[PDB]
Amino acid sequence: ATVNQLVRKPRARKVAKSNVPALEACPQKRGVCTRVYTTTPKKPNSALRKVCRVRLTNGFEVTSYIGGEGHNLQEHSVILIRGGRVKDLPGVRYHTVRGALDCSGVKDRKQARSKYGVKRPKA
Amino acid sequence: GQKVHPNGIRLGIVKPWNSTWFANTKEFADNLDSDFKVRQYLTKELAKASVSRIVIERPAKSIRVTIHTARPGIVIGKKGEDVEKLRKVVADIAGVPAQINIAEVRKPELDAKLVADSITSQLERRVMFRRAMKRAVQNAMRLGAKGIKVEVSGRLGGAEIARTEWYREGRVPLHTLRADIDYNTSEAHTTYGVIGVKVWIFKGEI
Amino acid sequence: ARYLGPKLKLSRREGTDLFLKSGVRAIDTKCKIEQAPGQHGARKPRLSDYGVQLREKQKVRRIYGVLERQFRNYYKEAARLKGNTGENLLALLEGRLDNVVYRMGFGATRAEARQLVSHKAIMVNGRVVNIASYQVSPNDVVSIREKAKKQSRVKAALELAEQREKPTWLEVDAGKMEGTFKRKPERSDLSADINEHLIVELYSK
Amino acid sequence: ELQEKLIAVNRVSKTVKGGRIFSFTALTVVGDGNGRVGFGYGKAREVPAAIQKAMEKARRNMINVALNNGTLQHPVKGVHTGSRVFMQPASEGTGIIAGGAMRAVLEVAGVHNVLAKAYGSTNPINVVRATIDGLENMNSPEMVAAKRGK
RNA sequence: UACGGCCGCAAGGUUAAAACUCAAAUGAAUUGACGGGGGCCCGCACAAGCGGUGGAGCAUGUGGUUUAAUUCGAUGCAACGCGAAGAACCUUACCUGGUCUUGACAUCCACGGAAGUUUUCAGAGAUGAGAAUGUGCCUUCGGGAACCGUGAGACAGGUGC
RNA sequence: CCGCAGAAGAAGCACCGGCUAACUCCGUGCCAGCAGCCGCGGUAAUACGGAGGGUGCAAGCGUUAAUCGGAAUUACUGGGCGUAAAGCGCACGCAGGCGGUUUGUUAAGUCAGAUGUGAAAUCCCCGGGCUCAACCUGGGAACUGCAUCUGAUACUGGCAA
RNA sequence: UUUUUUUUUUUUUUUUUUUU
RNA sequence: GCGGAUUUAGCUCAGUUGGGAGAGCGCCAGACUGAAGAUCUGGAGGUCCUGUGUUCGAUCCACAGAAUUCGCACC
Repeated sequence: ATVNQLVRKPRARKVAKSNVPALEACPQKRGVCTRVYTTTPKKPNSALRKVCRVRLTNGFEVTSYIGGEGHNLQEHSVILIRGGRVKDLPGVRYHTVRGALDCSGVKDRKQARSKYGVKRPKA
Repeated sequence: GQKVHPNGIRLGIVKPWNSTWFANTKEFADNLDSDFKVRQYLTKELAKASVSRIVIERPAKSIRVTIHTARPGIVIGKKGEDVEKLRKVVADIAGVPAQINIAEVRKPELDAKLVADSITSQLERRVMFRRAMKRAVQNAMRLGAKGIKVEVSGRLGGAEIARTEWYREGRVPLHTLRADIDYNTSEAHTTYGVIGVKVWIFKGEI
Repeated sequence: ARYLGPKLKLSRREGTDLFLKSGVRAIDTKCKIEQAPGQHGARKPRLSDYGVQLREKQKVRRIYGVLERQFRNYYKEAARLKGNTGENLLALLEGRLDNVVYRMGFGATRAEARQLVSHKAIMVNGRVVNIASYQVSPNDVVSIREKAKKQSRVKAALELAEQREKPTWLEVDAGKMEGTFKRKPERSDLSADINEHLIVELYSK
Repeated sequence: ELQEKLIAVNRVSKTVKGGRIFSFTALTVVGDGNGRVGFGYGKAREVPAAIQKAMEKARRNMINVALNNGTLQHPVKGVHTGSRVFMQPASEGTGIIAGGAMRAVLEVAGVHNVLAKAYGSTNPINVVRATIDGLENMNSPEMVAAKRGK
């Protein structure tokens, strides 16, 4: 009831705190794959997830999550960028709808329908 | 927060027995054993007009069975052929004769029990018995009583639902060993789980 | 695109004595109200203050067989119109082409009558207006065409409506099958048991 | 043939020394269909007992609202600490489009052409108190015609 | 709070703008936290005092030694002599080995049986291999009892918090 | 449009919490994951992720980039000053705002009118032509101001007292 | 209106579904 | 047409062209503890991306195929 302590976390369970800095135009964008990483020891033992950096002109350096299945998301590519920074990721402030170019994304996952854009199976 | 029998604690004071018999030292065990079985059989015969009081006397181990039901004329039979039958199957377990005496439930509306057998019948229709539950209590209360409280616990909704509801069509002095009060029960199912109704019928003061 | 059936499933929730199938055997004895129409929750369902208007949009949407399309495009102009919600909306669904022909008896069911009117078996003063949202205004006329005028289904209607209440708002001929609305329908005698204002208050919630 | 409805309730159950306590309350309205409206509060050890005690108090006299015919001819002030409040009649032909937070207190008498939703507060108690205590302050046609005649 | 300069002796005064970022609360009024408050008290709380527990030796359950290897849950006021009031047949933990998974116990039908007393040799116990002695009550000679069988389909259980 | 030939040739996605709206059988362990305000998952996950059925609706179904919704907020037309925010310790005078209220007079603003502008597709109403929804439309009107003048005087400002 | 008889005591996790 | 490096325990990666391997984090566990932590201890995790042949013996080699990737031959 002492509001300066109380306001931080109190009874909501979506808890609205999200930190999403930087602007300079709009959030829905194209993002160059610049330079790949898979470095950094953390608590979530993140496996095979190549989380790379993007050359966004925004006043500081930034990074993006791999946004969906399909292992090849190479360093020469340029995908779409959007919000959705799961609790799992430090530093990053976006994810990616990544089956543009040659990077493919969903392979034969019949269930994916309107969520990614796949065609029908054997009826 | 307590359930509290007015009945049983006070047998001599307006609330007579379910059984009054006498076995000595060694002879108690098979009497008592049979006192569940003849009771079992009788209630499944009677259920077409229930059984308010199910009175097992034993004048000499052999059994003066005294049965309050709303409609005697269906256990009498077409006159005498079920009175033969019952007297056979209630003596058989005991090994000794059982003198099947009837009585009529003097208007079911006023009774020590039949208020619970009306409400638990409705759960066999499987539709929304709530339309008929407060009603069937308030009807029986125009034909007798001064207060009643009624409790239903059970599976009364759908899929995973178990909850419990409480209702008061008059005041209830909860234990009073001088008053005309009755506590009682009855038990239903609805293809999901139990529906067990209980009553406290504050009929009168003394 | 207007839902097609299971047609008696609509009765098992929209309720008793609907027009959709008026005619034979099913009525009461298999639309399961008072029996238990939704068996699993049958023990203790509930309603809502909004929900109970929602089932009455549903009454109007399924008893007449019209899309969410039309419910919006009849209400569109009902803010320009001058009377009550019952005139502005519910009357029109009672007198659109596929509904008025049922009412006179050119079909036996309020789901058959739509199929008829899209099959070019009816006209409006000559117009074979299969566009069955077209609404037939008073003292001008609706007829079954020549080569469909006494055609089996019509007599299964007209010999069966004979024992029932025929309204005065409209007039027909039963032996050469043509007619009109002789006045505007009236929220008193329109005989739909509906609280005719619920379906626009449902926008205000 | 009087009409008898709830409007509002409390959860009203707190911590102490010591474990928890609880209560059962009610705010209810009653009326008589020629024009008469009223209101009453109560409490008990139990749910329907509170509703009972509350409706029993709600059954008291009921103010004959100045209706001619299906609805009423002045915005009579429902004066409270800011509710303000007033209602607005509609042209006797379209419904009771009032605030579902307080509509009860006019549907218990079947007032068919009155609108206004919950003006200055998101609380049904705020308006339902404001109304009945300012409805007693109504004037008849013959009273507004003495006020502007004799 | 500064990034032009109006003023100021320099520190600052004063405009109160803005990069960007992000999720509601300030006020009432109601708590009572176990509280060497004011105050009312009161109880071996404390008194005045009585008998003592202790150091060394003895009956003994954890820890901890590490033993070949270790069984729960015991850790202030809500726990002590565990439950165990007999942890070497013991109501079996457990270390095992010897049998099993309708099992030890108990039914509804199918074909059949009279029920038991006494030693000898094996075997750690369960169980194994023999030798003699016996034959009951109704009695429709039917159906079975006391009471023992093998063969069917259904079918058995435990302190798990 | 009129005969043959056949229901023939024409449908599906969100999904299923709770918001308008239908729920369970199961999975993987704050895995992978939607992330809009809420809500979900911390080995019993009603929508994460699979599946069974059914649902909202039907050339449609969810959802997205922005911003007002609901929500009352820059308020001549529309306002709150104990609250969010909220009469700034303090007023020397320089411009500025209100200048005491009525007679005899005046109409520039006030208000009503006559006449002009707004050819044609408005907004808002009807009548219709196509089979007709649409569409194609025609007819009926209303336009604060500004113009040029006729008046009517209660304010706004003036003039003489 | 003189009111220091010692200063400190880790996170959890309690929390009986739900529309009314 | 080039052919080279990195890929190691669930993650990160030390380092390794033949005797086939290594640390912390995270994971589970014997207890203390309702469960953990204070105090006090225990177990691993793989034949180094993998498969045919070499070879007495493979992550290694010859050799092909996968993942991270590289600039040039590409027009």
